[PDB]
Amino acid sequence: AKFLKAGKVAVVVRGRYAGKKVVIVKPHDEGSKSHPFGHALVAGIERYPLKVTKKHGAKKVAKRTKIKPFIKVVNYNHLLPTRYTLDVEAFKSVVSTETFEQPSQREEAKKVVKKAFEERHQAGKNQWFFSKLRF
Amino acid sequence: AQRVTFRRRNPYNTRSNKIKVVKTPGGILRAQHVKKLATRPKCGDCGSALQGISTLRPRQYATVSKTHKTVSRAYGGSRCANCVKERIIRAFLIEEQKIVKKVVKEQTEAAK
Amino acid sequence: AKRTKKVGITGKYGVRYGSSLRRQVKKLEIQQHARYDCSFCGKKTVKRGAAGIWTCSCCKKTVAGGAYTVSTAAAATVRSTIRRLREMVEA
Amino acid sequence: GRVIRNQRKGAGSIFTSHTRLRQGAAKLRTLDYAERHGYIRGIVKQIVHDSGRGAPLAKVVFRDPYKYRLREEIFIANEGVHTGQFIYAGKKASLNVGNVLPLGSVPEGTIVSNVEEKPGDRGALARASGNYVIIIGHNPDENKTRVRLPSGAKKVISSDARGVIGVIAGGGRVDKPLLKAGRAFHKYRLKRNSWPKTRGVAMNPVDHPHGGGNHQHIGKASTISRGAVSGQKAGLIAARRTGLLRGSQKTQ
Amino acid sequence: AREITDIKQFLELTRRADVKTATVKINKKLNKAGKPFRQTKFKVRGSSSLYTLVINDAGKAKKLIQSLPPTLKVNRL
RNA sequence: UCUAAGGGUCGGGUACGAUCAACUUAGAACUGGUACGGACAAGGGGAAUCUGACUGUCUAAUUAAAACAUAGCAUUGCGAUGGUCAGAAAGUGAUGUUGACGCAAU
RNA sequence: GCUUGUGACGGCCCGUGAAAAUCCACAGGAAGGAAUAGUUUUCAUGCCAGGUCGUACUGAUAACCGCAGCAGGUCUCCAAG
RNA sequence: GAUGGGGAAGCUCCGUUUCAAAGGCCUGAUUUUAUGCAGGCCACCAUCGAAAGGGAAUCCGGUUAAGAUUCCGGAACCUGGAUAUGGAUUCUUCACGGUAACGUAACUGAAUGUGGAGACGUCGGCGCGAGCCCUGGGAGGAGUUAUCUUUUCUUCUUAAC
Ligand SMILES: [Mg+2]
Ligand SMILES: [Mg+2]
Ligand SMILES: [Mg+2]
Ligand SMILES: [Mg+2]
Ligand SMILES: [Mg+2]
Ligand SMILES: [Mg+2]
Ligand SMILES: [Mg+2]
Ligand SMILES: [Mg+2]
Ligand SMILES: [Mg+2]
Ligand SMILES: [Mg+2]
Ligand SMILES: [Mg+2]
Ligand SMILES: [Mg+2]
Ligand SMILES: [Mg+2]
Ligand SMILES: [Mg+2]
Ligand SMILES: [Mg+2]
Ligand SMILES: [Mg+2]
Ligand SMILES: [Mg+2]
Ligand SMILES: [Mg+2]
Ligand SMILES: [Mg+2]
Ligand SMILES: [Mg+2]
Ligand SMILES: [Mg+2]
Ligand SMILES: [Mg+2]
Ligand SMILES: [Mg+2]
Ligand SMILES: [Mg+2]
Ligand SMILES: [Mg+2]
Ligand SMILES: [Mg+2]
Ligand SMILES: [Mg+2]
Ligand SMILES: [Mg+2]
Ligand SMILES: [Mg+2]
Ligand SMILES: [Mg+2]
Ligand SMILES: [Mg+2]
Ligand SMILES: [Mg+2]
Ligand SMILES: [Mg+2]
Ligand SMILES: [Mg+2]
Ligand SMILES: [Mg+2]
Ligand SMILES: [Mg+2]
Ligand SMILES: [Mg+2]
Ligand SMILES: [Mg+2]
Ligand SMILES: [Mg+2]
Ligand SMILES: [Mg+2]
Ligand SMILES: [Mg+2]
Ligand SMILES: [Mg+2]
Ligand SMILES: [Mg+2]
Ligand SMILES: [Mg+2]
Ligand SMILES: [Mg+2]
Ligand SMILES: [Mg+2]
Ligand SMILES: [Mg+2]
Ligand SMILES: [Mg+2]
Ligand SMILES: [Mg+2]
Ligand SMILES: [Mg+2]
Ligand SMILES: [Zn+2]
Repeated sequence: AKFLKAGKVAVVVRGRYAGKKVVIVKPHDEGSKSHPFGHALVAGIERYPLKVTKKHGAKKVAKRTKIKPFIKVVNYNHLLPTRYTLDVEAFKSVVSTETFEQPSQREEAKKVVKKAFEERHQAGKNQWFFSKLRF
Repeated sequence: AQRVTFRRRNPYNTRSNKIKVVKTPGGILRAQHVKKLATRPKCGDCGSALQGISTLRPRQYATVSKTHKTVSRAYGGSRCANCVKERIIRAFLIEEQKIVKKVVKEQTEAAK
Repeated sequence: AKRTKKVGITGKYGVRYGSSLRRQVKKLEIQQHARYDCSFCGKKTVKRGAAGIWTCSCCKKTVAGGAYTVSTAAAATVRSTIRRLREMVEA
Repeated sequence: GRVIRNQRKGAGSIFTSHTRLRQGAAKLRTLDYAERHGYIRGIVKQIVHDSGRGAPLAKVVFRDPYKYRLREEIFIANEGVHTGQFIYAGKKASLNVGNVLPLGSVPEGTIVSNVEEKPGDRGALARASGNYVIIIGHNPDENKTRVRLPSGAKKVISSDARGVIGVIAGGGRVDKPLLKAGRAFHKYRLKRNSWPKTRGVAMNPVDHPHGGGNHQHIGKASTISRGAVSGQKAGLIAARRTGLLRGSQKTQ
Repeated sequence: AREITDIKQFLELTRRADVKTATVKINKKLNKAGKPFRQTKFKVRGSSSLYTLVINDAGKAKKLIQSLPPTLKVNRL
């Protein structure tokens, strides 16, 4: 398909967030006045849930499962499109163009997507999306 | 006209006895010894002098903040970015093809 | 402006050592200094780098091979024989 | 009478090897579990020149099956093995150039190098730039394999003895005339103190069995007995024939 | 070793605990191409670095000089 | 004492101009007790015979050679429980970080 | 221009032209750590301390070796019109 | 070149990681107390050997009858050690920003692994730096001036950091 659409998972492949996984939430398939290139607005996972085990109890579990999210505008030539896919309805509104520009907007955004991603991790939905790609 | 002398006792032209001439506020020439040059650290992966990373003699790296010794992204101060791009892709694909060869030979074991 | 009738690179050696010895050397120098086709990336950018070691300008691959040539005729016919023999043991 | 030159070499003084620049000793992996039950993968991470050797070496790295870490062996590079290539070593390994297999596992006519005399001896035969050994056949009960060495000699060894598929790179190094004294000089400058050579016939009697005389000459037969003694053995020792080898050679 | 320009950031230095001495230097210098004027360098000797604040303006100078800590041991010229 | 040739930098809608700075080379006059690489600096050439191919080496202190070495050519030994060599011996040693496109010996 | 330093290149090899201390970085994530207040000294500033032996001069037609203040020998840097 | 060793009548010879039960660190366990054991590693197995190889970090002025990168003056820097104050970070706990190459005053990180640096021939032309050499103007001091020369000589410099 025009396979870069609403809920594709993808691996960022340059710049800090390199090797981390994202979700496409909005695709500007052709240009910006700025961003003179096809580019997606993604919400990704910056600091994954660490592994958890039976030895992990109570709070240490709560601790291990914390997630540091991130959101990014990124050229298509920096995502590997993945065969996998995760739903992005909880934060359609959260990740806007207007969400970038002015930092506080981005912080609240990530706040949601942080609560959004952690809900999703318990009751292991998209289990793959919650495990560091190793390289 | 004006000439000049070594400053350490060693009289010979060895690498560690590079000299360099210089005019002082006295208005006279004097030698000054010049430490052997830094060489740029190299991507231990492709081998290129790796970018964003300041270049010193090795002990002098302990005298400098970490932002002179990395670039942000994973395998920062260590490999050459384009090298990491490769890492990322190859890792992904191979881990995937891994799964495809599983369920293909998993099918075979049941189809024979 | 064709520069010498025949001694080619062997000109450096002047009159010394005697024709035959120089003939022989010209053959194998012309072999080693020559630039070769890279099997891996397709560009002719394989020059030699010490006896037996053939590496590639761009794409930086190094292949072990003949002392003055990339592929020695011997190894070639080996390659084929290992082909042939391997064939047998999967079919 | 003086001690002659070939005797002086044994005490190893100026005569020892010129070893500083050498990459390491080349050897096959140690003969561990993996290599004699399955196979184990490596990668040639670099092929590289060994000083005073005529064939390139191949650094090939493997995992420690027992510890988390890399262990890097030093191989002699066969021809056409290349950087980044995958290298397979083991009983149950595959038959391509570059890999290393017990001679039991290769059909007759295989061509292999750096082959062990005994198993786990980490390579002994056909190691010089150019050479190889050829399998001429196996005998399964009391398991052996027969090979023809570079010498032409047939010899039979244990079929568990490992070999590496192909011939050794740098073939034909000896085709190019050395041309001037210097090349020979620099050749040996990285081998040993074996050059240049004075003819015994140019020496005095203290110096040699060939020494002296008012014309230069050997004076007696220069074929010397096997049972000769140190200081006697100069010339053609044990020679069973002598003179221009008329006729085709090649082991019948 | 260090030169300074934020005229407040300097003021803070002049009271920075370890600062016992200071020195004020005055230099005749020229302007653009024609006339001359009066450069004045404010030098606070820190324990590890010697800071010097050039005030180009003669007016800014005088008023700055009075503000100098009334405990600070300043060497004039 | 003249002459010609060989360069640099700027602004030109989307042909030229202006100046700055270099010894090279060739040509042309004039001129002298015909001298002028004016000191310094700086290869004699040619025709052959003998002999070693060459460059390189040695008798410090009577021999530098045609003698030694050399590349090149040819012969020998050896697959490691080995060849050649060292040691009084040895759980000793050189070649050997070596393997016949090798090492050893003429 | 001269001398020296350095760079991007090119030529050469049957010659492809040390080692180790030492310093840094990365992968890893064991652990540890906040809202009534935590974590942080690879940011800045601030405090103390750095022992032992050698340091003169000659380095040569007189300071060294040649019986000697011997026309010999004896490693090297700087270099004007 | 000592050591477990092996030879040797013996002075000694061999061997140097070699047929060896070869060792020490990080902190926890102590709140009888100073340091026993609890983990978990690390098996690298002496040492001597460079005043030209490697290598933490200093400069300029001044000063002596004779010392100076060593004294004096001024200004630095490195290493070990202590440590607080400011800043940064955190209610989304372990920084943001840039599509990206990457940015930064900071922006936790044990074992273990891995990478870089230390670290490397020789010649050739090209390119660039420094010091030197040449030179115009001006500001000085000097020399020649029968005659001629807006002249001949000279000063005009800037360290580490
Ligand atoms: Mg991390
Ligand atoms: Mg002058
Ligand atoms: Mg001195
Ligand atoms: Mg040099
Ligand atoms: Mg930087
Ligand atoms: Mg950086
Ligand atoms: Mg040796
Ligand atoms: Mg010799
Ligand atoms: Mg000979
Ligand atoms: Mg000879
Ligand atoms: Mg003689
Ligand atoms: Mg005899
Ligand atoms: Mg005799
Ligand atoms: Mg004789
Ligand atoms: Mg004869
Ligand atoms: Mg002109
Ligand atoms: Mg004419
Ligand atoms: Mg001759
Ligand atoms: Mg000669
Ligand atoms: Mg003589
Ligand atoms: Mg005599
Ligand atoms: Mg002569
Ligand atoms: Mg003579
Ligand atoms: Mg001769
Ligand atoms: Mg002949
Ligand atoms: Mg014994
Ligand atoms: Mg010189
Ligand atoms: Mg090279
Ligand atoms: Mg580094
Ligand atoms: Mg634990
Ligand atoms: Mg600090
Ligand atoms: Mg102490
Ligand atoms: Mg002195
Ligand atoms: Mg004297
Ligand atoms: Mg004398
Ligand atoms: Mg001993
Ligand atoms: Mg020592
Ligand atoms: Mg030293
Ligand atoms: Mg030194
Ligand atoms: Mg001084
Ligand atoms: Mg004094
Ligand atoms: Mg003095
Ligand atoms: Mg002082
Ligand atoms: Mg001070
Ligand atoms: Mg400190
Ligand atoms: Mg910040
Ligand atoms: Mg390392
Ligand atoms: Mg390295
Ligand atoms: Mg070195
Ligand atoms: Mg300095
Ligand atoms: Zn290629």
